[PDB]
Amino acid sequence: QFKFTNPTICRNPVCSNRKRFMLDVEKSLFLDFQKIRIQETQAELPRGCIPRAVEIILRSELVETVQAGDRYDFTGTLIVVPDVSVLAGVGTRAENSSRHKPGMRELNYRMAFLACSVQATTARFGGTDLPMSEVTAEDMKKQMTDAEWHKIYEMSKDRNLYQNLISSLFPSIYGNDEVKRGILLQQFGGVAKTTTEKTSLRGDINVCIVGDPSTAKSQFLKQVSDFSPRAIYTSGKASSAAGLTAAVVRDEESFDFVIEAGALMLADNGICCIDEFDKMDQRDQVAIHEAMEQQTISIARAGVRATLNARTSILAAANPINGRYDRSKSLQQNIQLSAPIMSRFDLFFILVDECNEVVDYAIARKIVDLHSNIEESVERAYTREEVLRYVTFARQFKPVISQEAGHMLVENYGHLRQRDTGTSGRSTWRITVRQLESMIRLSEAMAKLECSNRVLERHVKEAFRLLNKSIIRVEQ
Amino acid sequence: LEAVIRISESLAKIRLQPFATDEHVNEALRLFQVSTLDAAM
Amino acid sequence: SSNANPTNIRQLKSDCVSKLVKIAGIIVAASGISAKATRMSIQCLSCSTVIPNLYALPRKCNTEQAGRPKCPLDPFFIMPDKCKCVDFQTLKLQELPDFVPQGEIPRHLQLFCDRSLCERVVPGNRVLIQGIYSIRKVGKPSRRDGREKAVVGVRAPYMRVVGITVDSEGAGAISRYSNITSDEEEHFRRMAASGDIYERLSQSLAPSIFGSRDIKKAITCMLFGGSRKRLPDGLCRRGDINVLLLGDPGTAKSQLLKFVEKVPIAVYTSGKGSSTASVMKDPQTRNFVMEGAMVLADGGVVCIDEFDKMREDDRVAIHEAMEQQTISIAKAGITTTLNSRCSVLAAANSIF
Amino acid sequence: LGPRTEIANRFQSFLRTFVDERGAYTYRDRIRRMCEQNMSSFVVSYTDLANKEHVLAYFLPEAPFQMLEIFDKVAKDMVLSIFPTYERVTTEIHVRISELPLIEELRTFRKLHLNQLVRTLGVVTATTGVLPQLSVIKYDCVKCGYVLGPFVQSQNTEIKPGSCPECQSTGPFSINMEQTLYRNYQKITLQESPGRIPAGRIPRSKDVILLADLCDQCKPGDELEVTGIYTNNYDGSLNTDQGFPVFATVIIANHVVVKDSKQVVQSLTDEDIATIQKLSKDPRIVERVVASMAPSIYGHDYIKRALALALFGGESKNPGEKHKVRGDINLLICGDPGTAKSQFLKYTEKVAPRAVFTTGQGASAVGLYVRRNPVSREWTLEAGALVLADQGVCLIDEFDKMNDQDRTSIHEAMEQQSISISKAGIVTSLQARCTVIAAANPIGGRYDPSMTFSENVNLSEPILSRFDVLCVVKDEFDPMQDQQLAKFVVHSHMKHHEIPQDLLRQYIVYAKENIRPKLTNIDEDKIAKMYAQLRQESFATGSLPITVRHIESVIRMSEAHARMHLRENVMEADVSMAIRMMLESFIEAQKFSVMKKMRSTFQKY
DNA sequence: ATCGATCGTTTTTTTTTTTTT
DNA sequence: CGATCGAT
Ligand SMILES: Nc1ncnc2c1ncn2[C@@H]1O[C@H](COP(=O)(O)OP(=O)(O)OP(=O)(O)O)[C@@H](O)[C@H]1O
Ligand SMILES: Nc1ncnc2c1ncn2[C@@H]1O[C@H](COP(=O)(O)OP(=O)(O)OP(=O)(O)O)[C@@H](O)[C@H]1O
Ligand SMILES: Nc1ncnc2c1ncn2[C@@H]1O[C@H](COP(=O)(O)OP(=O)(O)O)[C@@H](O)[C@H]1O
Repeated sequence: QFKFTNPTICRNPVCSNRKRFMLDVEKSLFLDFQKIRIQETQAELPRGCIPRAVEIILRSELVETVQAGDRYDFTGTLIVVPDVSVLAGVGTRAENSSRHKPGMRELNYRMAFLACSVQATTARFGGTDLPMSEVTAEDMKKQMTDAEWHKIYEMSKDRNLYQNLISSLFPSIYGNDEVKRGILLQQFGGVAKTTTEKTSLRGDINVCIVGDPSTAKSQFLKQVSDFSPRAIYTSGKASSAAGLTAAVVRDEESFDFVIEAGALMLADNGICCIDEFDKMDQRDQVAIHEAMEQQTISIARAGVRATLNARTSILAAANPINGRYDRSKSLQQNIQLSAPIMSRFDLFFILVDECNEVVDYAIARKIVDLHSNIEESVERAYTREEVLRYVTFARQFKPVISQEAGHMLVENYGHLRQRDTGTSGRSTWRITVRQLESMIRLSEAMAKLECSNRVLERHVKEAFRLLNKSIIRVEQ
Repeated sequence: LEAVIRISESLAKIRLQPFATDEHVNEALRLFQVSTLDAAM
Repeated sequence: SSNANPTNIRQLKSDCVSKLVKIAGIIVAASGISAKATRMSIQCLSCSTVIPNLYALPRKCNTEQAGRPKCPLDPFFIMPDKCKCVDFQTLKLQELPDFVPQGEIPRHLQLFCDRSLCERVVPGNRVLIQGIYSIRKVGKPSRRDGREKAVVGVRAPYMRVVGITVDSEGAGAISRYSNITSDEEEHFRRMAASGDIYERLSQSLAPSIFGSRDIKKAITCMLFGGSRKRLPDGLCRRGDINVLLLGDPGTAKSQLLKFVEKVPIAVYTSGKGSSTASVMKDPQTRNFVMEGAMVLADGGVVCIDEFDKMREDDRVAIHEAMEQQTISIAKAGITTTLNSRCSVLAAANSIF
Repeated sequence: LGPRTEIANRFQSFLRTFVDERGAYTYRDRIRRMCEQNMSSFVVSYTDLANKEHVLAYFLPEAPFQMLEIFDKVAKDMVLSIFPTYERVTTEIHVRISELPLIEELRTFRKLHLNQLVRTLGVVTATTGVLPQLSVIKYDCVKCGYVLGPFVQSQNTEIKPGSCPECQSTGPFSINMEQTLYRNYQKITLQESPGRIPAGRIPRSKDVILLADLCDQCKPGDELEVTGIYTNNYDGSLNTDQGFPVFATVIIANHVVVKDSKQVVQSLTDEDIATIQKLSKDPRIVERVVASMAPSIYGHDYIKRALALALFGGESKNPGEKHKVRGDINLLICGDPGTAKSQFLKYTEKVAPRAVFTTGQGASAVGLYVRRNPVSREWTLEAGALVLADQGVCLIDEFDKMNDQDRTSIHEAMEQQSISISKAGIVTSLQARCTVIAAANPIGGRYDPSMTFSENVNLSEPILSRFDVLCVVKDEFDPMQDQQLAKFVVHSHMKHHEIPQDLLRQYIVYAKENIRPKLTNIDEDKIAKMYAQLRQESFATGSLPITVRHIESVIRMSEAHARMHLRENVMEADVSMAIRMMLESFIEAQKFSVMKKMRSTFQKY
């Protein structure tokens, strides 16, 4: 029983009835629980009173699967709570005064609550062996990891599905068709080699957006939080540098100094992009200066052997000085920023604004199918379910390079730096092997599109084309 | 002066002669002269 | 006493207990002078209460000659007209600067005395010791201590002294007492009689250093101090002496100040931080005592560089002390204008 | 019993029967080697145990207590029987294990793990100091005045028999402070690492016990692997209860292992230990050390060799009472914001014995100045990390854009190798003998022409004092080299699935630990002419106050070379190699007029 | 076994200084 | 206010 009592009278003998034996921790009955607290329903938010809180307990299998930010469905096992002592309960007190013929404890009980069921809903994702809405009950590597091969083979076979998929997630959107094909490679896998104890080798790639105002560079990403798993977004000034760091404490709660987490920092294998990269203070900026590349970072002044690590890529939100791309100064003066991050970012894709009437009326012609409340969006090629399942499958493949363009990426890169042998006279620019690294995983991912291993020289050529795009796009 | 007096005092402390003469302290003169000619410019 | 060998605190262990020993450490601070005695009488029995250990007080009355109306349940009236009195001081001990502080910090130990080894040790000194390693409390079984303390049996350490002595690092312990002999003083005065002592002493700190001889004709004159020629009015004209130096690095300022520490009493930090002065609050009884650490130059001297490289929130109490030598205090309920005669040496670094 | 006697027999017919290492087993002789150094901490292999007899994996968890006891009993009955000479000093034994195919992270162990075989790791935090407990139960009678006697002790339980010399009487008693056995103690408080958390919330922790043999090895923030076993205080106050028992959990250590372990460490293979002296004395081994720095870069022999020497070079050479000269150097490469530099550093750590990781923008250089009270529960204490890692390394990256209030602060420990603090309830001091990582970033965009260096990055006058291994990743384009290295790169990207790192680790443990070189007069006057070559060729052009530290770093290179040879003395060779490298560098960091000492030293060269 | 006379029994506090970013 | 402990 909860109220515990070593004292027992006897079983067989007439013997001691307060003098006990010793204890058994060896072959007897034990179990586990924990204890946490809960605030008032955010679906039931009235006025006046506080968020009245309840006590809560969990049995064995329930354990370490509760977590901050989550709503639940309990049992209704409200309790008489075997409490031991309390004040202010000055009601009447009783106890059994036995039969007259020819121990005490003050009684004031309090409340708590107990529960033996959970459905931690709104916090449930499931990878690919979960059968979705659209499936194909077939045999595969695993249960449902690609058992829709019956279609995913088809979604991995067309030479048209590249452009179709480029157009299968921007139905409500229209702009250039280069980020519409490049940005997915940020979400798409990289390299994933199986190699040495040299040092951590990376899969992910830096990614950027710049553009003039009111171009819906935000709406590219406003959805992305709703889109991907692990990859929830807010701004950087949406918190302090208790975004990167935790909230720095100088008062005693447990051991008086606590900075052991952040907001960028808990995005493990998802991206938590940010907006407004130009006016943010140069603190998290120089933190990111190495936290993106050398994803193994430390602090001082409060460190429990500080060794933290970034894991994913990024999405940028620059805007020029004057708000316009007035070609009256160099890019280094157009943005007034540094070099190495303009090279750390191996992919730019700026979105420039113009004035031609057909464009804007064509946009309003998008709007023709934005409020036609039946048919307020455009046609598609590929449903989302199959899309994300193909995405969730296309990683588990071991991409490879043995290709003569793999042998003669030396050739394309020698030409890359041959044509870029200049970029030094008129407003000099800088070439660097991060570009090669990025092209490498870029070409590799471009073949990971193929649901195939084993890189092909087509991917190098398109990657070379795209790098040429980005670097000549950097041209003033 | 209130310190060069203590330089004389240190000298007499060393040789233990109580009463110190100004030749004993010409040495003091030439040593703080370093400070003088330092902040001479 | 003996000359056997000094040990190290890292080995003072359960085997080394209740057992005589020898070490060599260094001193930090130690208590005041409280009290202790050996025996006393009680009116209830009128016998000087004799003890082996340096408490049980049994039941029976001994004012039993009251008829049958006796006085049980421990009625003991301690009669300190009849008690005794010895001393008690609680000396202290830090470990060495070379004997496992390396990838760690140095621990230390607290001590004890009875009768004549109070007024014996001022802190910041190098000791040779014979003491003994013993406890104050006792017990293994499941009477487990406190609230969540003592899995089994942990009792506390300390040592008492049986025959402290001191050190002779050249003159390891020559700071306050005088065991020096007439030969020594003859030596002293006959070197003072020697009129070739000062220039010989210009070459005492630089046996591996070249140059800076006009520079050094008064680097030691700092040490001796002049005169605290005080007067019946206030004008206690300044006793001790102070020096400045600053210039290009690569010229051996650090080693020189290390040596001026080396050669009776002194300390060295430099910037970012010896000594507001320290008004703490006693974790026993919660009273507001004053540890108040130029006090540790109360006749010694000080050397520092890094006047330039520490901010000015902490320069002003020391801006001032070294014109009047009176450390003031007005903060909590105390107005104890402390004082101490320290000098200071000032190295620096000019930007440009 | 018949079978319950065979446990010890299995140990006995194990330790001299299961034999490997090409005969002459360890536990034939490893125990002898334990008795030799007076350790009494013999350690056992579970791998080898299973290679002999698998049976004692299931006969353990029903009571690993009694397994360990019934082992160490065998160690005594063997040792004092064959080494009765031993029977004075300690004459008591217990054994250890170091093979458990498991890591239980924290937040992983529950009621099933009760009182049985365990492994886990974590991080140390603040804990107790150094104390003992008791070990034996004996009191003193006072009715008859006798001794109660010594009595058999249970782990935390009373005995109280009536038997005693006092006519087996005297229920009451008193207790002495001697004639009884003692036992050291220390505690730990284990936290979990900041890498393997559940990614962003508060961490967990439980406490751990170490015992008399086991103390003064740990420290706050140290690396660790321990078997341990799961504890239970059997009652944290059962009664009419809470809504919950107030129980707790500890682990008691059997075998602790440090996972840094920066001492001379490894056992000896029976023959594969002269791995050194089958090869280590060749003349070509001047450069074979370069091939194992960082297998990453096509070019850059210079910094390769510089870090290669300075990883194990060093000499204290404490002269009489003056000071302690250096186990120190500050090599510096001020290169380009983005040439691969921060990767150069990591292999250093992955080989070298000590470290910590820190990047630029550390603290204000104070560190996480305490006053020592039992208020605030001890007001936690440290001062930096050169306090926390001396005679080793602890890492910096991307410094040059950090608070000037740190570039101030670190600017003594490099050379005086001494700390000294104040500004608390204490003014104590502590040792900082280290070296320094470099890893900074230039200013001016990327990197300047041969135009002067003081103009390339702007640090103040009284920091300029010290300086060392001056290298720089100056860049200009060669397409042939671009082809060569890029082949090397893609080849590096083509490994999917002379020296190994397997060995030279131990060479340098050995080299900077044991052998202790010297110097002798051979040509030490030539140094003066070359210093004059500085002062005469370089006055106000380049010669940026390079005083009498780098010169002595000359000696550091020479001593470094001979320890790379295990030579302990030398001829013109090592010193002239120092002159070669310095002659290259100080031509490196000039103007288009770049050949000053070049023209000056074709006669030297 | 029963009653009665024996034994032994104790808990209360809030706030100020220097330190670090 | 509780348990020990003695005899009736
Ligand atoms: N003239 C000299 N003769 C002999 N040794 C010297 C000389 N100058 C310097 N050294 C040695 O060089 C080292 C100088 O380090 P030190 O800590 O003195 O630097 P510093 O001169 O104090 O510079 P800073 O004041 O900038 O710290 C010392 O170890 C010293 O022994
Ligand atoms: N020889 C080489 N082998 C492998 N990688 C190379 C080589 N040369 C350059 N690199 C690549 O160049 C990149 C340099 O970025 P790194 O992570 O080294 O930051 P960094 O160069 O230290 O920049 P900063 O110190 O300015 O932040 C690395 O990814 C590295 O792999
Ligand atoms: N091609 C497009 N598709 C959908 N919406 C668009 C498109 N072009 C512009 N818009 C609209 O223009 C607005 C752009 O504003 P936004 O760019 O988010 O402001 P800011 O410039 O501050 O980021 C968005 O609300 C978006 O709805």
